[PDB]
Amino acid sequence: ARTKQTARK
Amino acid sequence: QMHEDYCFQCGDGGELVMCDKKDCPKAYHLLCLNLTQPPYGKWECPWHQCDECSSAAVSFCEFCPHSFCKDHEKGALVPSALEGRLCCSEHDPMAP
Ligand SMILES: [Zn+2]
Ligand SMILES: [Zn+2]
Ligand SMILES: [Zn+2]
Ligand SMILES: [Zn+2]
Repeated sequence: ARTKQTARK
Repeated sequence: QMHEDYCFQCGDGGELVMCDKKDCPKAYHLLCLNLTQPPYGKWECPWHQCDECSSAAVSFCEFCPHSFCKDHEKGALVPSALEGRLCCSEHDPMAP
């Protein structure tokens, strides 16, 4: 499975 | 393929693993799946498995990964105040 990194509220 | 930028389980961003099911936009923290590393290869997220039995889900909570097969859908989801989006028992239908 693919992952990504997004901003954490 | 489109995916959300927040975890479907807890609502926050961060390191997210993405569902491989066709057209599923859901993404999750590994922690929130009770996993310690990403699944290897093609992976379908928990939204596609019934909460109550081993069967595939066909009816979906729109606010968390709870979902239900044909035999378990009745009474497990209600239309919410948010455009009638269906919610499971874990959300206030008036403020999901
Ligand atoms: Zn999470
Ligand atoms: Zn999915
Ligand atoms: Zn079921
Ligand atoms: Zn739910």
